[PDB]
Amino acid sequence: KVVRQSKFRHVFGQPVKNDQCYEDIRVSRVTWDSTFCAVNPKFLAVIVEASGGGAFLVLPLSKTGRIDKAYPTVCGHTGPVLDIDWCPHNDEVIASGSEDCTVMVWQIPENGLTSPLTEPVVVLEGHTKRVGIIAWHPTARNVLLSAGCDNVVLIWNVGTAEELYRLDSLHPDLIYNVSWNHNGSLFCSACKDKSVRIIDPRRGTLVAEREKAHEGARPMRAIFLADGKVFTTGFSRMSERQLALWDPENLEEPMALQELDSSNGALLPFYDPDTSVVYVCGKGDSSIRYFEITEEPPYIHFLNTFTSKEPQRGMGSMPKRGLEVSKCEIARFYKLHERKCEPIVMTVPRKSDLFQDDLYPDTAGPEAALEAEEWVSGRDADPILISLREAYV
Amino acid sequence: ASGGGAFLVLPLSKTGRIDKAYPTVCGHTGPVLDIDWCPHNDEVIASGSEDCTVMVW
Amino acid sequence: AALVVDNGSGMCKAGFAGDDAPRAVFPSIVGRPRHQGVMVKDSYVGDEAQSKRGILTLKYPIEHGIVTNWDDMEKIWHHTFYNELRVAPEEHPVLLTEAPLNPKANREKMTQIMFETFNTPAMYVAIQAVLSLYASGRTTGIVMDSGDGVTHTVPIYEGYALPHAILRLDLAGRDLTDYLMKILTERGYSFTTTAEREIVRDIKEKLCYVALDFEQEMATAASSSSLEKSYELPDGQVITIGNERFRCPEALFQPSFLGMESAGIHETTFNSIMKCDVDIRKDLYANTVLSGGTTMYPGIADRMQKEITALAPSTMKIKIIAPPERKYSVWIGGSILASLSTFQQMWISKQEYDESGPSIVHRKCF
Amino acid sequence: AALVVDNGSGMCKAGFAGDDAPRAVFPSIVGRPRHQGVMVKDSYVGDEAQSKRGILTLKYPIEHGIVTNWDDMEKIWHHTFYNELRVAPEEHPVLLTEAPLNPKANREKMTQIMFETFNTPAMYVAIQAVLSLYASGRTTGIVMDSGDGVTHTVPIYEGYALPHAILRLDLAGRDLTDYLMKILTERGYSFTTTAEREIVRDIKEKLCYVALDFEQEMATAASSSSLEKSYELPDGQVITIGNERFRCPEALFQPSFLGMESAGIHETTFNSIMKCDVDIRKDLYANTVLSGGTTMYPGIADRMQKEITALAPSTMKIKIIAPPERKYSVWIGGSILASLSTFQQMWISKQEYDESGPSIVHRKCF
Amino acid sequence: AALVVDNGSGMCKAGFAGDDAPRAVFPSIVGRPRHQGVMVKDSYVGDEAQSKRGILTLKYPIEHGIVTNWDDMEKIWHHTFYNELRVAPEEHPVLLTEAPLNPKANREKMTQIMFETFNTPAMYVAIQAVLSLYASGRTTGIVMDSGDGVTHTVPIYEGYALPHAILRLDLAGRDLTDYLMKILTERGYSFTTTAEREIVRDIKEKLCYVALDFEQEMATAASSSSLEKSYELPDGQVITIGNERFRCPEALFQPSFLGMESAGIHETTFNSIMKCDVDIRKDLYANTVLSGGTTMYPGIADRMQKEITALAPSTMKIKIIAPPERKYSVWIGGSILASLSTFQQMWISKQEYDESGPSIVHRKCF
Ligand SMILES: Nc1ncnc2c1ncn2[C@@H]1O[C@H](COP(=O)(O)OP(=O)(O)O)[C@@H](O)[C@H]1O
Ligand SMILES: Nc1ncnc2c1ncn2[C@@H]1O[C@H](COP(=O)(O)OP(=O)(O)O)[C@@H](O)[C@H]1O
Ligand SMILES: Nc1ncnc2c1ncn2[C@@H]1O[C@H](COP(=O)(O)OP(=O)(O)O)[C@@H](O)[C@H]1O
Ligand SMILES: [Mg+2]
Ligand SMILES: [Mg+2]
Ligand SMILES: [Mg+2]
Repeated sequence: KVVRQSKFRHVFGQPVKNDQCYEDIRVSRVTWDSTFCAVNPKFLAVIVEASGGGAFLVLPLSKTGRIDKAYPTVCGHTGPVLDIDWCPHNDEVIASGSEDCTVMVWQIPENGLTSPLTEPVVVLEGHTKRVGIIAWHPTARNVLLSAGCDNVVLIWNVGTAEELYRLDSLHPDLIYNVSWNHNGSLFCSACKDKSVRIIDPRRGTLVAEREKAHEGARPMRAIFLADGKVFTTGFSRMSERQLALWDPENLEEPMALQELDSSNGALLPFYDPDTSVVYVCGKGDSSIRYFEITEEPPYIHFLNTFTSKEPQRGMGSMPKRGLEVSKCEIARFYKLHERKCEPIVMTVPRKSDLFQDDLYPDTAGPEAALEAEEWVSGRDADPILISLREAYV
Repeated sequence: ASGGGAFLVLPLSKTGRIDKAYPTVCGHTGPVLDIDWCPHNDEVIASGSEDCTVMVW
Repeated sequence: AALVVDNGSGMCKAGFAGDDAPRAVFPSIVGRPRHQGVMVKDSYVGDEAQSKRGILTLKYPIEHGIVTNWDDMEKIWHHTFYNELRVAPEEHPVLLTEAPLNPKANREKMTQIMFETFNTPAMYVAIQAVLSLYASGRTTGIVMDSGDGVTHTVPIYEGYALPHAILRLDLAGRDLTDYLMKILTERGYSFTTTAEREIVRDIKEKLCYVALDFEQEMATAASSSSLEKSYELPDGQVITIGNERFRCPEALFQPSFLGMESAGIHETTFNSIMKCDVDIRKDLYANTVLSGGTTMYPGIADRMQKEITALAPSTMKIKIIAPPERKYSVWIGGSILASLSTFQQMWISKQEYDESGPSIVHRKCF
Repeated sequence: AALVVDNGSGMCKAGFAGDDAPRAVFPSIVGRPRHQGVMVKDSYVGDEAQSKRGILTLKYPIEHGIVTNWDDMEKIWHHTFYNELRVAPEEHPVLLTEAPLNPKANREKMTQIMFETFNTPAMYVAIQAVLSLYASGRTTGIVMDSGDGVTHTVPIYEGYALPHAILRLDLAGRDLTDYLMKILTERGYSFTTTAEREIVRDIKEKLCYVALDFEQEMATAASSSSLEKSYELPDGQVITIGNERFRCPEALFQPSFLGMESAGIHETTFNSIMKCDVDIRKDLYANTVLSGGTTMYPGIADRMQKEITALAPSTMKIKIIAPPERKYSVWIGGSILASLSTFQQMWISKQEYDESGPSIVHRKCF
Repeated sequence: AALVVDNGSGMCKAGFAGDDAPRAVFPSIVGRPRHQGVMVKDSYVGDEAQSKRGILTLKYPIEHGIVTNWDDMEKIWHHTFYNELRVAPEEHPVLLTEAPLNPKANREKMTQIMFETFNTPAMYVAIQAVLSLYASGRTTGIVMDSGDGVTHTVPIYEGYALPHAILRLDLAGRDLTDYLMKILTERGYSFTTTAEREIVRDIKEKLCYVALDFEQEMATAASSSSLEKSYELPDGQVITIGNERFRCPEALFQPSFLGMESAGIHETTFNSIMKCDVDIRKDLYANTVLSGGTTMYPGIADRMQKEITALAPSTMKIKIIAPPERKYSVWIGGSILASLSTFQQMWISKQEYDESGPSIVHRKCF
């Protein structure tokens, strides 16, 4: 009718109190545009500035307030750490890419770190240039993706330190990001030649490709959605930041194409498949805009914008298993400043204090669906769904 | 009520101007919607409120 | 088809979004019979109360911008939807207007009545001073809105409001009507009833004006009969008034005529500009927008220009913008806003309000 | 028998050196009649203006620590000597108090009036922050003196002042009174006159407090009636306030409530310590002294302790010293100083001033 | 077509190599809104922030020569290339400038952004003091560069720099602006917001000067009105200042006015020459070059000549070289360097940086 039917038109962001923040954290000073922050329902990982080599700060979620300057960090890389990603099936396992052209997988003790962690579980050596892209497989166990600056994508089995697949002749220029699809059979990628590519790793073929998805020369991002579409952020020829929805079955024209502003800094999309809400956080921006991706035109529907007065250097997002369901919380973002990590709570205003069934469907669980040996054979499975009603208090 | 919900119970003899700080029955966290005295007990009253609860006093 | 309803202390302007003028403009009054019926309806609203006011006691549900009786306030809204506009309120989104620094308790009752009593599908509440700036095609300027209940000065710069600089004056049209009734007794005419308030208000809207120099105008009225005007009462009796024509609007600039300690509308506007940052005062001096019915006196813009020029520095350019349709500027700005494509994201649905409450209305609105 | 006069923007505290409390405490106001006398004194000062304020226009000669009218400033001093203390000023040496970083032109007028108008035999001007440190028996510590006009943070170490680290906040008691009037209109209570400003100030001194956690207190006030208090107006009418009790003092920690760009009193104190040498900050953290009437809110010391602890390093011991008599710490410290035997060398005689001028007052004083 | 970007703490000077003046000179500020928009861009850079500063909170991304926020530092560079010069940075080699004794971590971030974020084909970072010596046509002399953030004294002899004799003074243009705001409150003018910082900086650049003899100037200002100047604020209000004109730049020679323990710019320059070898001090006394906007006060060269002459031996010839374009000496010396033929061997290609890293930038550069 007059108002478009939705549940998230009034989602508002709220930063936590100062005692619930993480101060005195020397956030990294790397120009590479990653999230710098990786958070699971257990620990908070922030890429920090190490005096020598590379390191990132792993600290429990309870460890709030000012952090000791001599707090033990995960300092194992000889070059600055570029990307970090928690394992979706193990809250104590995190992979890290650095400028020393290697990927290291770490095991964090349950109570955190008491002494600095220098030796990892496995050192994955296969890239010739710096590794700035890391993405765990959503369903297959111990399957990790890494994409370096040598324009090659590698699929690893962390359990055996083996290289499952090498995809070198598919990206002619610098790779921006790599995002798996829902079940984990395909992954999309944005490249410096303004091309968005959909690739099947187990067959080494190019499923689909759209050349010049965005006309500008500034970086792009491309992520897969739950329904099987591609949401992209980029710049137009007039240096205007854009959002675009793509149908992989028909990439002639984008389903939607909206312009946001004319600011710099890449737009990092944070997709929530349970709510079909994409949170767009620009590097150097002070605002967070969220959009709802539906089937009704114009498909991309602007919800609202959380505004602040401090520009964000990084941004982490808490998965569904760590959110406070009893308070109608649908997203929590750990905004990184230059010396502080400030959690921001996204909440759906509801008069009721009971459990909201429509807000919290079954989310992906911490239990893997397949394994590395079964996924190589060609098996495809959906992520195992759990319930969030048990988390209600 | 400034916050939550309340209803004023005053004896029938208590006529005239009522004190602004006169004690009220303010146990609800939301505004009170309906009140009803017990037909078998002139000192028991039930109240419904926007906090989705029914309190008997 | 969105509805734009502008409820003031004296008049209720209502119509449809996209039009140029309100289709329904009627007094916001409720009249009740004060005699006993002897020949074989207990309340009248708006113009039907104005035509039977000889046997009615007239009450304004809004006094000084404050709703004194919400039961009579619902009669105004029910009369607006069903009698004046003749629409079903559950089929049209309604854009409402609110005074500056409006209490949240007042906005919650307005939102609760629209969604629960009239069952409107969508709703939004806009600030009246912002809508008056939409009608003039500006994003910067200080709006001096003087209606029937209260006077406000709201500075806005580049689309940003300065709430700490918003000043209020408990002196508007209804206080000038009561002052005209008082000084009309000095001439021999006695108006006391509520039905005679509407007669004096009609004398004020037709014969009163603002003098450029008050003391010179008082001297001209004392040595000549050129300023005298006649007015015909409903019963055919004709009255004549002289200096009361410009003495009544003079209370806007000298509130001491009413025993008030506050400053005039010219100093209230100047003091509101001085509460703003020094770097935006120059644009506020050149964009002083007048709004409301109490700004419809002949010669009020030249007097406002002269008084602020005497207060402001000599290098500032004082420019009083008084559009000829500023009596409906709030509604016209609402009809402009409710028709924009960028505004359709501001509607608050009835389904959203039932599950979330008035918290989504305190956000989204200002 | 030396006199100790503590003139502030709001209250004037006077008495005799050696006593434990000021003998005369009256508002620093001058009231003038705003009506016409019809039955067969053109100004009132202090408590006599506070008892006739219904027919007076009340003005403060000091605004934001700046004397706006020296004619009314001399009325306060004449009312102090002859009406309150009932002494002859030409027989007692007077110890005056001055704000930190006081302009020399302001100190010269103060010294000139005391010697030429009142003909005092001796005189001395002391810094209010230093006197507040005498009252607590310390030579090291940062004094946060918040009165009625302005707020200052003055660090002192081993009897040495650090003037480069003195910070000022144009936000004190009078700005909280004006903000309380603004948020009381959101509840249906209209206070607009200068006589009603003294009523709102009395509501603030009796019912306002500082919340330890502001957002938690807002949620408690929104779901309960336990935080609501009643207040009887001079005419018997009773008003009831809820969250306005802790929202008004919250502007001290969030000046953005007043549209101000500055920082709260907790960050102003922290920034003043950070402007000092690193080797003295440890003693300033453990000796934070509160002074003035604006520091008399219940729970302001625990909130000040909680906020500075979040800003300071974890190894520093934050200790807020809030004596229960800190409303008169400036006067008490002056009565202590004017009685010391090592102070009689600091008096400036009237004979010395007539032959030398204010240059001997700029020296000797700080 | 090589670009020459001169990024300082207060101003950003950019242009093309070969020209005689920077084409783009804008403030290095980032402004963000501090009010809520009420009418249907989250940051402003440079002059677009200076024109809307009334509703913005202005921040300098560089403080004391230290980048306090690199996200806002990139907004300055993006505004330089795309809004001021309107060029594509991937098509022009860019010559950057760095402060003396610049930390390598600061140069690595500057190089990493120009190659990865803006994708410049070539790049080079030069020392600001060496460029200021190119603009005057000298290979020997000590340059006293005083900008908005910090003051440096860099001795250079026959093209060889002496890093062990480079002295630094944490006192430049921004500290003088904050000191002028403090001593203006002594005259009755309150400037507190960041938007009023830019107003006081404009008063400083137009009315301030350096007195040859400070005590004689303080005596002339105390017995005459010849040194008083008026200044019109953006809102048309005119303020008058007297001795604050030469007291504010006096902090350059007496840092104790700011509570600082360091020595003045004259003793800092003399101490930097005495740290050099005895055989080169003679040419340094005769080639003292001034650079920066803080050296643009009227009479600063004669005062600098008078003070160093008193410190240096009587047989040395003190010669202060202050070119009338010394506000842009760093950029001019960069436009001269990037135009020479012997400089094309100093460019660092983007391909060389991607395969080698910042190690080739630590070498080649000084
Ligand atoms: N031509 C006029 N001259 C003087 N006053 C007028 C004129 N027209 C209307 N008014 C006055 O304006 C007041 C209300 O105008 P309006 O702006 O509609 O106020 P509100 O918004 O409170 O309804 C009435 O009291 C009326 O007396
Ligand atoms: N108990 C109290 N609680 C809160 N505020 C108070 C209290 N007592 C006094 N004040 C406030 O303190 C202010 C003046 O205190 P004081 O330090 O005496 O001012 P000054 O130093 O200007 O004379 C007044 O504005 C008054 O509102
Ligand atoms: N004519 C002038 N007189 C005095 N000071 C000036 C003048 N012009 C500029 N300044 C000051 O110089 C400072 C910046 O000069 P500049 O060397 O260009 O800065 P930076 O090199 O650090 O960007 C500013 O703080 C400004 O106040
Ligand atoms: Mg109106
Ligand atoms: Mg005081
Ligand atoms: Mg410079």
